Amino acid sequence: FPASLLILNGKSTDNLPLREAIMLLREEGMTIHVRVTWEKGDAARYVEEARKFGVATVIAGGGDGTINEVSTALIQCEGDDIPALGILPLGTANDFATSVGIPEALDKALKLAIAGDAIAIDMAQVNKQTCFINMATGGFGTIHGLMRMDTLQPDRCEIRGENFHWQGDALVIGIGNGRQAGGGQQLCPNALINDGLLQLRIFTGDNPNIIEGASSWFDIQAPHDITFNLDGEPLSGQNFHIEILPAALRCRLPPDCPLLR
Repeated sequence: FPASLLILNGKSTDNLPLREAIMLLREEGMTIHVRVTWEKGDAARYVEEARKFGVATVIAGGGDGTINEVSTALIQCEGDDIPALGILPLGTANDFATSVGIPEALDKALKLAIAGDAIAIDMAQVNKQTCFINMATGGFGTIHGLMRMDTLQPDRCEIRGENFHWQGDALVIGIGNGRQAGGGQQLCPNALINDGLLQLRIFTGDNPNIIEGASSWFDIQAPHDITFNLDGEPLSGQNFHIEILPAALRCRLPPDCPLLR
């Protein structure tokens, strides 16, 4: 039986079913450590702790943000027995988990997350620092839950990647590892998380209105600040280098997964 440590996002705690689901399995003979996060940096600590135990999987119990905190710490482990990632959709939206088709049924999800066949997948990383496993969307702000932003105005940027170059004013920039952002509409409907490419969609104005591209990297510059929402995390600035970390971690994913080549 493979050991697991589950990292619960502080919000999604209270959930009698999950508690009872963890009991059932623990006595069926599975080790499932649990750890609850209170804030940024907690994820990494409990990942480190998972490594101590030599656990098989670390399971992100959360929405996209918790999945990133766990992933980012995963993909910055030194060494040899890095745990895989497993996912339990416990955010308020779970765009990433829905789109890889993590089971809605709570017990089956655990079952996948603990026993599933792990498969190497890509992470995206911004300015050799912040990471994201799903979607980056960018705007000139300061629309709605459409991307944690409120005033959206078109403004100059220049963007480049392998045999890709573009310059103009733009309203939204979606660079995806996955298909669907917050809410759950396809910004990059053909993304795969194992092709080693980011998908780029530039929304011009307010088909010539959308420019598209696919590259293992994109540089973005703008004279005024761009506001990127990276799987919930905000990042502002005039220079972004977004690069794929190909095959950076192993995820327990269901067999048919829609986002695998």
